[PDB]
Amino acid sequence: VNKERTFLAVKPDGVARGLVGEIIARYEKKGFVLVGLKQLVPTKDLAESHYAEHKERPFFGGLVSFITSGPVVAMVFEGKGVVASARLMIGVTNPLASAPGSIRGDFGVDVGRNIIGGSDSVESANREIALWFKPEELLTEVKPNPNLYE
Amino acid sequence: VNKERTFLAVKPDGVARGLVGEIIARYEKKGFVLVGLKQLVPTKDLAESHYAEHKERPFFGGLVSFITSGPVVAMVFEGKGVVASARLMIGVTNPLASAPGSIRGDFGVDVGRNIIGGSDSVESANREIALWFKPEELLTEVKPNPNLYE
Amino acid sequence: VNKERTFLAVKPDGVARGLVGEIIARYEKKGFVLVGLKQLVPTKDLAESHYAEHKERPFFGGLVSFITSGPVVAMVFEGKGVVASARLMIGVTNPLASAPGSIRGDFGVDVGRNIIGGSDSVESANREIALWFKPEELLTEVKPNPNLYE
Amino acid sequence: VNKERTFLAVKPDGVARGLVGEIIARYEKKGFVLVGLKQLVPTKDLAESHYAEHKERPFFGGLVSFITSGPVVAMVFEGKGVVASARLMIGVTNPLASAPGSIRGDFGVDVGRNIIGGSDSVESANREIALWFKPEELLTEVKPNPNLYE
Amino acid sequence: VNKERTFLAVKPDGVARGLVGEIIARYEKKGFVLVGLKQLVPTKDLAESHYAEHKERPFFGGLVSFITSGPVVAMVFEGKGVVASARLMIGVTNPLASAPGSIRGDFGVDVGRNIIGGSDSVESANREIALWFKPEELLTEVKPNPNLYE
Amino acid sequence: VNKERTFLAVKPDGVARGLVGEIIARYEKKGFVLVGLKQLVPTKDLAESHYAEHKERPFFGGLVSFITSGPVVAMVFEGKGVVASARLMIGVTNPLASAPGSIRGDFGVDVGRNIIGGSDSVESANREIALWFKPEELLTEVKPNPNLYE
Ligand SMILES: Nc1ncnc2c1ncn2[C@@H]1O[C@H](COP(=O)(O)OP(=O)(O)O)[C@@H](O)[C@H]1O
Ligand SMILES: Nc1ncnc2c1ncn2[C@@H]1O[C@H](COP(=O)(O)OP(=O)(O)O)[C@@H](O)[C@H]1O
Ligand SMILES: Nc1ncnc2c1ncn2[C@@H]1O[C@H](COP(=O)(O)OP(=O)(O)O)[C@@H](O)[C@H]1O
Ligand SMILES: Nc1ncnc2c1ncn2[C@@H]1O[C@H](COP(=O)(O)OP(=O)(O)O)[C@@H](O)[C@H]1O
Ligand SMILES: Nc1ncnc2c1ncn2[C@@H]1O[C@H](COP(=O)(O)OP(=O)(O)O)[C@@H](O)[C@H]1O
Ligand SMILES: Nc1ncnc2c1ncn2[C@@H]1O[C@H](COP(=O)(O)OP(=O)(O)O)[C@@H](O)[C@H]1O
Ligand SMILES: [Mg+2]
Ligand SMILES: [Mg+2]
Ligand SMILES: [Mg+2]
Ligand SMILES: [Mg+2]
Ligand SMILES: [Mg+2]
Ligand SMILES: [Mg+2]
Repeated sequence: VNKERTFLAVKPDGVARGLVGEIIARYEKKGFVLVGLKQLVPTKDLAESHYAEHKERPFFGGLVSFITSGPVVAMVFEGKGVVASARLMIGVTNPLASAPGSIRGDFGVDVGRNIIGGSDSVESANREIALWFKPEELLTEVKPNPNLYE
Repeated sequence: VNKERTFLAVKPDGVARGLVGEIIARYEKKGFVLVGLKQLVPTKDLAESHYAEHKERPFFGGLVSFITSGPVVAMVFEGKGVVASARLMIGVTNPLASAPGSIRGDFGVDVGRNIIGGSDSVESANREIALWFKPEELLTEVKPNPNLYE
Repeated sequence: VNKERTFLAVKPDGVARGLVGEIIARYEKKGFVLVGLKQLVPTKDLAESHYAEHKERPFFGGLVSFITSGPVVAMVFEGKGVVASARLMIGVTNPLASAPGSIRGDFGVDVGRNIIGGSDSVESANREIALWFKPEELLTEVKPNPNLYE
Repeated sequence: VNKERTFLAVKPDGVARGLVGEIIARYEKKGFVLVGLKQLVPTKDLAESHYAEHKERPFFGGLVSFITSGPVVAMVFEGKGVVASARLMIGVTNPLASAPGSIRGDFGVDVGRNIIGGSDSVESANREIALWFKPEELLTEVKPNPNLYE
Repeated sequence: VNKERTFLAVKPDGVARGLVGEIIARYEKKGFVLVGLKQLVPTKDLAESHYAEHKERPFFGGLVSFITSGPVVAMVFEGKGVVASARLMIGVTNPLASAPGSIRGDFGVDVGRNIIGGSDSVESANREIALWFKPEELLTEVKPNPNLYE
Repeated sequence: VNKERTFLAVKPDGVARGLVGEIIARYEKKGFVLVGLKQLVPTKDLAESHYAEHKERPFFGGLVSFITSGPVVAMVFEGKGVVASARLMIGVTNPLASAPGSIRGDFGVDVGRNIIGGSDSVESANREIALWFKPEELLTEVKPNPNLYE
């Protein structure tokens, strides 16, 4: 359905490099609707929860400390296949390997400084959206441009 | 040669979503010469003729209603490899699968609302071009930036 | 109601400089709806009546000849104060004196090559509109983004 | 000082027209730092408080009901003379009168649908920032690009 | 005539803030022909010579340190009314007072960090051009888009 | 460390088509720092050694003559994987086969007029860099946005 949501986050580097506007603008242009938005400096528990799957990985520590090293603008976009689409718009883990046209392909160079993060699955999305947003911070009844869906 | 032409059309949704100029500019920048251009509200006939290959397809009815539910800015661009290039610049049938950087990859989400249509071959182009444009509506004197061709 | 319409034309230089999509995009972004659009090579007769008010001025001859030199994409945008707004967005007759942000202020240098033309009054909008477009080439059913008007 | 803040808000129309990204991007580009950000549907009391100065004005009722008619993304930018600068970037109350280059000059047409709102004074800014944001939702220790200030 | 030249310089902050291409593109679009271009870290002399008119001014010392604290991409654009046009496109000394659409109006906040510098007169231009460029670093064969001049 | 450098050149067609700022902006946006930059009219000798590897190929003659036809803005960008990344951002030798989002995929059509040139390896980067730039024309002190690298 056209009510599928995803969690996206302009990481501390993207925020610091002033990419928030550019990133939100790209998602709005593709037609996805913003249903949650806020700037915050992630807490250590939020970062370790958000990235729980890499808790065993070696970069985990440097990932968590970085994600909490500055303000992040967490957001949730809604729309048909948004989880997979948003990812496509993001690129690949390594911005060098990311194709021009994609967010990381256009703005990134380092894997640890890859501007933005997004859910990799609908299941990861629903969980992460609940980690970073309270139900009341999320739009309930949505209305995208009627020229977006059949 | 560089006299090749393709037919392109900003669908009612692309027009309504304010993407007409966005689309024309992308072809102008690539170096294709706009040889014909007009805004029309397609008739059922033109649309059914245009999409005659999908006439037995389940989506035909909804498409023919869509394409004729409002304005369409039909255009013809000329240049070397234009038909295949234009398509590459458009993306894929499903906008969601279309890569960032391509028109549908940047602006679409629904297959029925895929912003733009273009010829899939020189044979298709020649028939669609003659389908939407009268000879007098297409330039004879075409000359692109001299820095475009060797 | 705000169904006011203005006539605009990307002159041969603007068309040749590949700024058609750019100009159209600026008016689409503003909120104006395209109710007419076409590319033609203006006839000395249309050019002459178009600029009938300058028929006595010394630049007339070179002007009529310029506008008729090549393709022009004529268009009519409808909207609340579109005549005066479109002009503001154009700049001044002298591209150099046109402020940055305006079409001529961003893309022009010479007065004879000022990229775009537009009606200076509703009186002239209606006159020039009726000059370049047949009623059947213009939209009856005009519907802009509902977030544009109160 | 370079720690001056202002309250800005992409109104329901700007949000609905997908201008959030574009607006935030303009402020980030001028060099102002984001110190507060969130999407919410203003409450009636928030709107009437925010616009308390027009409570006696005739448009007040339609202004309040509109501002609360949809989600708004309230934000606070910090920087040297940001209150006056942000306004300059906004334009004038009437988007038609707003110069090209400014937010309303580029995107608006109606006074009731003027895309964005911002503080008109440092004193109005500090109050409004407190109406829409809790101290904990605002960045305390700020760090803009060091190439921004002397 | 259209052989006039002005000297422009993306200051260390503009360079560091990643605005070099942004600036060059704006002059290319306006129709000015880049006649010389290089990236250099200005010497105290070049800078003190360059800003000799402010040598007794309180801000001279801090300016001469700034302008020489990193790379500067000095350039010379040629074209009709270029010196006055370039300045118009730049804005005013104080970026905060510079209107949206102009370079400083869009990207600056501090007077000491005003992104770009340009000649204020043909006499100033001719001296600054000869100050930063050797004759062999400037084109002799200049030819702009033929759609630029009558 | 990520001080890898590549040589890039907006060819005579790219320069003539006014795409210098656009190209530079795309690399500045990515995070690469310009450690060298100049506009010159390549000499047959430099052009010939530059393309020494194609000295036997049949297109050589017209190539050497083209690159030397007019101004070229040579540049060297430094950064993590800049050689391979810059290439990815360029597209493929054939502009038409170059994907949208890439420089050639967005602006080119002919193989002889492919807007931009760039090193295909660190070996060639270092060779071509030493070919077009004197050590004193290149930066020693390179400092990119600290949010770029870990
Ligand atoms: N070895 C690495 N070095 C540093 N950080 C890494 C590495 N691999 C993963 N990361 C970071 O952790 C984030 C989470 O990892 P992962 O979920 O695999 O990436 P993503 O979902 O963004 O593609 C990555 O986006 C990247 O910033
Ligand atoms: N399964 C479908 N459901 C809905 N509309 C579709 C479907 N497949 C194609 N379309 C519509 O019909 C138009 C014509 O179909 P087709 O020629 O297959 O697409 P294209 O050539 O644009 O990739 C489409 O681009 C789209 O608007
Ligand atoms: N003295 C001039 N020299 C050449 N062309 C001129 C001159 N003044 C006006 N023009 C041209 O004639 C067009 C029509 O005249 P006018 O209505 O005064 O211009 P506009 O309405 O576009 O400002 C101008 O936009 C410009 O191309
Ligand atoms: N008469 C009007 N009609 C409708 N709404 C109005 C009118 N004048 C003011 N407004 C709205 O109320 C907002 C608040 O008014 P005001 O504070 O004067 O404007 P601003 O501060 O945005 O310039 C205006 O931006 C505009 O949206
Ligand atoms: N009061 C000031 N304080 C700091 N720097 C200033 C001051 N006024 C001018 N500048 C700096 O010195 C440069 C040269 O001054 P000036 O020629 O007056 O400016 P411009 O011609 O760029 O408007 C400035 O643009 C700016 O970097
Ligand atoms: N067969 C061809 N015809 C004309 N020019 C060619 C051809 N193949 C390569 N070129 C030109 O020579 C340049 C140098 O050759 P090559 O190194 O293969 O290209 P690149 O590295 O840019 O992909 C090309 O970018 C293109 O302008
Ligand atoms: Mg992940
Ligand atoms: Mg088809
Ligand atoms: Mg007139
Ligand atoms: Mg107010
Ligand atoms: Mg000065
Ligand atoms: Mg090569």
